[PDB]
Amino acid sequence: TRPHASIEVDTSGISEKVFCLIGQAEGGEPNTVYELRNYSQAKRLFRSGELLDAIELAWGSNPNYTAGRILAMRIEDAKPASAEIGGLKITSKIYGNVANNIQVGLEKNTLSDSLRLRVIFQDDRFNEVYDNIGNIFTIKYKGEEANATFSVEHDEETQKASRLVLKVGDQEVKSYDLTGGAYDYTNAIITDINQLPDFEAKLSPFGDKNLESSKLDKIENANIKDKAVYVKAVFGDLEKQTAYNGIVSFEQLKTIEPFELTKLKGGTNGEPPATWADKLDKFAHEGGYYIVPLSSKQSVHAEVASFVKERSDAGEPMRAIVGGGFNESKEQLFGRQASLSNPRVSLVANSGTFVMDDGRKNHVPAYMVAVALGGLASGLEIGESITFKPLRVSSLDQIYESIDLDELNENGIISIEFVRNRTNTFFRIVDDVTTFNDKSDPVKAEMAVGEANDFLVSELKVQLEDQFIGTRTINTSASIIKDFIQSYLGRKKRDNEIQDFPAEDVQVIVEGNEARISMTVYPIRSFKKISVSLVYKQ
Amino acid sequence: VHAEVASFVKERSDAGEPMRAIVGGGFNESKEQLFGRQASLSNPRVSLVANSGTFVMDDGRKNHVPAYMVAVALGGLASGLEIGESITFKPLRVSSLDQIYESIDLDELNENGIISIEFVRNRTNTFFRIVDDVTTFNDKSDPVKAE
Amino acid sequence: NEIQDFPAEDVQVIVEGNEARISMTVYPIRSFKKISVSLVYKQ
Amino acid sequence: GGAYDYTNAIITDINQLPDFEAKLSPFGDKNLESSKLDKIENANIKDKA
Amino acid sequence: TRPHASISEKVFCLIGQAEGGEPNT
Amino acid sequence: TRPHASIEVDTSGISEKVFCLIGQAEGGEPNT
Amino acid sequence: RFKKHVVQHEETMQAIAQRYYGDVSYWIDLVEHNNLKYPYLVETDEEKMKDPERLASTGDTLIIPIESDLTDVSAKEINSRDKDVLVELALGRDLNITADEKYFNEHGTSDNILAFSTNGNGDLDTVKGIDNMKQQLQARLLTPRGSLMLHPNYGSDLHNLFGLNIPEQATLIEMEVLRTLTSDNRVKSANLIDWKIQGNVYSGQFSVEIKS
Repeated sequence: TRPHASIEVDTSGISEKVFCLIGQAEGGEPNTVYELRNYSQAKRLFRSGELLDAIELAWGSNPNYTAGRILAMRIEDAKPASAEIGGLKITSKIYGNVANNIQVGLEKNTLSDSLRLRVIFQDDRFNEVYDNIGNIFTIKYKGEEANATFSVEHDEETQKASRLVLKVGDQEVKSYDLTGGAYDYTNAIITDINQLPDFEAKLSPFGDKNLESSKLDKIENANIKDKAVYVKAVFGDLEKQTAYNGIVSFEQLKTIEPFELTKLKGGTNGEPPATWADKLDKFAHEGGYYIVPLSSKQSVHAEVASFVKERSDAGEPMRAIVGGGFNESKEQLFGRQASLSNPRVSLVANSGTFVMDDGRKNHVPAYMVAVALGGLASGLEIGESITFKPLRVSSLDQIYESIDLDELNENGIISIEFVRNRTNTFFRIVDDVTTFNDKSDPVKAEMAVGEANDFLVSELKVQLEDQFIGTRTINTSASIIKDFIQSYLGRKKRDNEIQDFPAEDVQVIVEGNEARISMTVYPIRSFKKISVSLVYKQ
Repeated sequence: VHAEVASFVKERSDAGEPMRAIVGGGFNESKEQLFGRQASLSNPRVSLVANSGTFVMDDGRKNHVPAYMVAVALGGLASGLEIGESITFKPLRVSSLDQIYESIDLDELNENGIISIEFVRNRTNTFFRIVDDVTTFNDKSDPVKAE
Repeated sequence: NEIQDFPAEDVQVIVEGNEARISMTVYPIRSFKKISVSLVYKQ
Repeated sequence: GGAYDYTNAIITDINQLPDFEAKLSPFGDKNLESSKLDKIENANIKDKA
Repeated sequence: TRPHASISEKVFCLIGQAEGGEPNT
Repeated sequence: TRPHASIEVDTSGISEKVFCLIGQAEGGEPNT
Repeated sequence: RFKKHVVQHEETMQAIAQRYYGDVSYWIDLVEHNNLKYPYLVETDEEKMKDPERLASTGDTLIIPIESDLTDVSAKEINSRDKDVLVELALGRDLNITADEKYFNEHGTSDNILAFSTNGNGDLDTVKGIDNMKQQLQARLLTPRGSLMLHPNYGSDLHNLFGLNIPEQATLIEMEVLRTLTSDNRVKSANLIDWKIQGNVYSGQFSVEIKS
């Protein structure tokens, strides 16, 4: 429409990597991934429960750092609530039990010979009415023959509108095809009746209808001299009335009929699924890096762990952080670690409490502290560690203290340590050790070193690919490979992505069908032991 | 009709005129359904494409694409490239694709002469590239027909 | 300053003997007609 | 001997008598030479695989 | 084996004990 | 190793031309 | 004016006072500002059940004065009333005239736009705190500078600015927006995050530092 200015006081939010969450929550259409870029969008795609409280925690676990964009999936096969009432299939755009609260009714107005529609739903405070359903336009004939009429005939094969005809007595004054032609939008009828001498036709003032002409209903020989009768077209008007808004949709089985204000049925979240792998398959190509399942079940932890290894074999590195239960014992934890001792997995012990922004002092299980942790770890720049970073947790339901924070960490399980003051939340996380058994190798053992390796490796792969694997010519022997690789390493040292490298310790071997490469790099990783000595001259 | 195209390309080859056909198969085909096509479409100069995905068309619409049309993406690529250049590892510009097949699957599809697609992760960006310039031909020691 | 820009690479030209033909793209200058501000809060 | 020396040919051609079915293992590549199979008889089939 | 990335003229002789490698070669 | 700090009040403080002594003392393995 | 705080695990009451005032000894004044009994903070949340209003626990919110209002008995009295609603004293309460943000955003700079409305029943809709601040920026900026019938130099020059779509003009719109928004003391400052010139649509987004 016309020129104007707008100011929206946007409530959105009340950055490089991507974070993946699969869990249980009671809204959103099932078995399709979503990208969440805004908390206020998550409150509207979803509604309630762990998947949303997880996201509300992930984007707030530190006062300065925060997680990137989040990929979500719901772990339920929620049906949509629906009913067959009248001649209409009513189906709700909401999927789950919540949709059962919806109410729909219809009543016919005597003063306009049309329907009045009402839809109600409680939790969104939605309760609005649509009226004058049909009434799409009126005709009055003005010639002085005794009594004239019009007619509108269907396509009997399809129940679509076929002709509109004007009859003065027995004579067809005029007619128009409606199975497509000139008149596919109703606008051309609104000229081509008026332009004749003996007839005039005019629209209702309540909005621009201008429907597709094939949607009229079958009528024959309706008087329009004594009255300015409506053309009806009651079903197809519902789309113009309500399609773009609200919670409900309508579909036809048959004649539309009034009915009392009635509830829907069949909104069902269903049984929880016995396995998560079939839905976990969908994250395979959405571009994630860090993934957390929102459940303590051991089968889910084994499936996700095997899934991450399968992705890592296929050119996509990934890492899983997992928690377990409500305040687990050492025996349980080392039982979970021993069954799951592969790399690219990390296990978290504690179960905390968080001040959720509703004012809701939420006591929160271990697999949700894993979200708070994974969120922070995902948001930081590549090559930093969670090592000695603080977390904004309120209090802990915990056993483990300083001597246990040898035992657990030494066996490759992460835990949060209580420091009595000044460090922002009194709580910092001791290490970034993984679930792998052998700690001697730092790439396997310590998360941050792996997280720097995985993206550095991908870049070496991608840059070697188009320079050489493209096979542009064999006439480029191994001496040139040393030139390209030393140039490549020289950039990484300059860009701080590696600490340093020796240039004259590179060996290349080639046989025309295959080239072999050897190189050394000196890595960059967080300090962890500081031994500062004192001496004096007395 | 694929067999007819294969017969046509063979007939033009006997006429002395070089031609090559690139062909796709259904939606959500399994390895074995594609092996059935591969065996029934045996001769060289015919190139079988695997997966069915989506492309962002002129409209800005999320158009669903069968393998019959995904074949066009490689055809438009091989005709654009310089003569003698390999189609291998060039980008493919695909929005979403039924592409669960893994690295070991790529070796099985490639060895059997079926063109496949791969997901690859850069530093932060991602892209999809085509993993080998192989044909539907059998012999591994005859690159004039196998590539 | 009568056109906002032109992607010079878009210009495509063909000649057919005693006639020729061109296609091009230009980004026109206009007045503003909708001003939209989004206003966001902190701390 | 001949075209059926590799079990892949039989994995294809059982699905050229489409009242029957054959389907591949998910657990990695196999490509077994069919002469290495072992002698078996009369396993009871319709529902079963 | 589809294409991929995976990540002095005076010769000197020796003969002795070792816990590995096939002998007589 | 656990990620931690450590501190010492050291005691091991109390030119090029190397200097040699030989004599008696109630300690050390002999001849070396 | 004041600052919020959130109580942490086994948080020492004296640590709060030290952490925000340097000396320990002002904790006597802080606990009087927050109407606490002797158990100033407690680990167990079941203990709060007995005297909820006069007993705080982990994750509860406390009010921290600034140093100048520390010993003022009147501030202590008022700060004992507005507990976790004190924002309302700075930003204020006013009548709602944004009856539908779906309406005026599609008509923009004109006469005959906004109107009083009613939330609930009988009580006229009063819009408060941050939601007052939303209105008092929005209703200000939509008004042209000369407009209002007392205290002129209200409003903004925004309606003048529909010139040619070229980059300089876009920065001129940024400048008038910045100028208009920093004109009220309730906001410390403003700055532009991003802008987007479509063929005839200006889009841009701005930060503002509301106080508290």
